[PDB]
Amino acid sequence: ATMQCDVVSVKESIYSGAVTMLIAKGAGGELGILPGHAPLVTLLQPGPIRVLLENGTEEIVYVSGGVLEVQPHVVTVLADTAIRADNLDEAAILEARKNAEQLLANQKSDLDSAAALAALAETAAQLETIRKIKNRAQ
Amino acid sequence: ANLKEIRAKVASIKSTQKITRAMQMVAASKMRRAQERMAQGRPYADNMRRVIAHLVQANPEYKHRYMVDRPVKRVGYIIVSSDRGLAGGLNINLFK
Amino acid sequence: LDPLVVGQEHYEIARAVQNVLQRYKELKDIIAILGMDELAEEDKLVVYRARKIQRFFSQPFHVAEVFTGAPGKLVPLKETIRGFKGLLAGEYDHIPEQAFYMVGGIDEVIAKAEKL
Repeated sequence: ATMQCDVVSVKESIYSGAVTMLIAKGAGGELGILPGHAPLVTLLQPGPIRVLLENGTEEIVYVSGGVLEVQPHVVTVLADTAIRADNLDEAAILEARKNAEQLLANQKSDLDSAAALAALAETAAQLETIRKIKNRAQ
Repeated sequence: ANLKEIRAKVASIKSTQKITRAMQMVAASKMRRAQERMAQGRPYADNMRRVIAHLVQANPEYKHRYMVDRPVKRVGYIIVSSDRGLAGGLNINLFK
Repeated sequence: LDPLVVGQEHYEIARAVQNVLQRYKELKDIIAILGMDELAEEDKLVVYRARKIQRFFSQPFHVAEVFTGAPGKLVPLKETIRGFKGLLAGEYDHIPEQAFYMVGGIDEVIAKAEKL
């Protein structure tokens, strides 16, 4: 059969589903994983991971650091940093979202100060000359 | 008197009001996005505490420097604040 | 009101307190729009100083007892100037504002604050 595999990072998960084969680079031994396997834990090399479904296809995820826990029915990786990817060449892709969120971080200021600080600055600016001439009879 | 300037001041204030309304709506969207963002971090810590507990219950023979407590001489403190203000007095009461 | 008449010290203190009140008066509008916390710390000091000054100006009078009942105060100028120098020295920036209201001298302010 197959068994649940959960590719989770601190920010979020990456992949989930029930699978029957896995390839992983442990701190020590390289490991192949199959459902029902004896429970095990170990540290993982910062390399790519291959996981094989029963549909004749095998996924790839590129991981940098992290730990692997396995149970005979659930397996997961706590990813230091992982990306659904074939190779570190896909680093050209993670920076895309990185700079996207960077641009958003620029945008939040580019609006916040520009909108709030400015308009609110002109608001109370010249009001005094009005409040002083309220009861003017001439 | 210069009444037209007064009317202009009124119009500027109206515009500022609409801009504040936009501020509020954008803040609401950001609130919902971040509120979503919180929940995604659960399973990591959940499973990881689970396995750490499994470890310590499997190995109570020793402890970790982060598991131990000796008398305190000095402390370190970590505070998180915005890059820009205007968001209530969260920094204020935090500092207090 | 020149230092050549009231004495240099008196003129200096008067100028200083006047400038503080002036500053606060300009500042007063912004807090109507923004929170007072959005101001610099010195600004908050200024606000509190001026407000307590205002409180201190309230002087009971021996005619006003008909309205309320309390006796008046004939404060000698020396006590006034000493109290204001100490206030603008900030020696009392830990005192509730109400300790300054409708009181006599600075000593009475301290007595009130302790009675608080």
